[PDB]
Amino acid sequence: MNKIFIYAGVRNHNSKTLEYTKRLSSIISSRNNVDISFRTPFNSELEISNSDSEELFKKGIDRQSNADDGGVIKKELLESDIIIISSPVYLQNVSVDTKNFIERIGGWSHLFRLAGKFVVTLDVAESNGSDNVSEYLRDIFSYMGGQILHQVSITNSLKDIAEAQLMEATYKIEDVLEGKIKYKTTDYQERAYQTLKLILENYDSEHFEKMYWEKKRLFEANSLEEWYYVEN
Amino acid sequence: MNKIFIYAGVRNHNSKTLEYTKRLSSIISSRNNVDISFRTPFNSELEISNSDSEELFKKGIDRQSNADDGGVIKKELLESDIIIISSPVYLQNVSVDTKNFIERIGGWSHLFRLAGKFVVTLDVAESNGSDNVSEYLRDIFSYMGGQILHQVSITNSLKDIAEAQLMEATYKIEDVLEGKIKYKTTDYQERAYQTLKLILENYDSEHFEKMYWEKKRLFEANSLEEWYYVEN
Repeated sequence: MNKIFIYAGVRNHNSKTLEYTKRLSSIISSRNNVDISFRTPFNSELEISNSDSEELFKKGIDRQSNADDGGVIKKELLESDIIIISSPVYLQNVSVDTKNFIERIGGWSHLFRLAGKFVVTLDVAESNGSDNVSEYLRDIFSYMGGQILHQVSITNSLKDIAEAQLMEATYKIEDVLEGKIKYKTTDYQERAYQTLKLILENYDSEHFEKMYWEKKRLFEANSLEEWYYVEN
Repeated sequence: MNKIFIYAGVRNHNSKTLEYTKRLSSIISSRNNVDISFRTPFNSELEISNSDSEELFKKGIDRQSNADDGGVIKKELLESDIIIISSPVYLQNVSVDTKNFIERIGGWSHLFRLAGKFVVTLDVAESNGSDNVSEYLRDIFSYMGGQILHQVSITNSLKDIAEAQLMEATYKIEDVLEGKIKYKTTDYQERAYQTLKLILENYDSEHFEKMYWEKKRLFEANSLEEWYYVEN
């Protein structure tokens, strides 16, 4: 059955971002039959990332996931068809917890584990101020392989269109639930794929990322999109 | 005597960012007689910011600093002459702890409490990619009133210039220690000051920020720089 994973990087219990994220979830579940896993720092524990690049990419070792909810969160992410990530926009950047969520899955940076998944982002600002949060979330999740289905940026100054914005996001999601949209890569993703291929190909046979690419047959494919449909 | 506050948003003890920040501190101390306070997530406790904008800005309510090291950090920042902020560049953004440090002093967003202080930023990327971390740190600390004295962005490439970069930062810092450089505002800061004045002007007579501006005489000044020199 259609599975949606939602993570809201919120720490303020009176969070407006949380309110809008719950509203979006409610709209989706009321109109469609789907399995939603809604996670936040209030119902999940993700210790602050303390990984080392060397061990992480070279050996693929995660010293924290088996200590908190990192393991279950990663599992739900991979099992999901649609991923919704929401973050407050405080001081023109993502929240501490949103950055932590991203760092905790940083070990997947060069593995395209989100390929085939549709990502919807929601960022909420209480004073606007021209930020590039939506662009940042787009870059991170697309580089990880996800297709950026839709992005919603809400502002308190334009809170009157928030409802319309959430309904629009729901419409985009329904297209996926109804099978009207299929996973397609962007040029940004294909270039990242070709770039990583050349680099990893030269790595040692014992390198974790290289072994992963060989096991998943990422080297043989002609493109990331082809790889997804031909072998995945 | 002269005081320097340093905060490195690092979670891994083998952090290259920590190594370079310690190196910069060592260089300065080996050439100058100053009081340096070096803080990190290892020796300082800063719970993830959970503030609510309404309560924070309208009533000045902060339910965290008097629970951890936030209070002492704020005190040291205000008594310091120079502030050094360092952050690893992971996933093209500041670290979780650097964003947290920034959010924990977010209550000062519209108060220019860093006016008169000189800020040096250090960001370190273990990969040679693209990011706007230095620009982000510049904007945040400048808006808070600090003068961006110098910025160092270290990147792991074929040409190692890290040492030269840190020495260059040391020379800038020494010019302040010797009193050769005095606090001067930028157009960006003066524009922010005039913009805020008009906004807070219409706020409620009991609004925490409006009252700060009234009691501090920020309203009866012609510019932020004038305010600093006439009052402070």
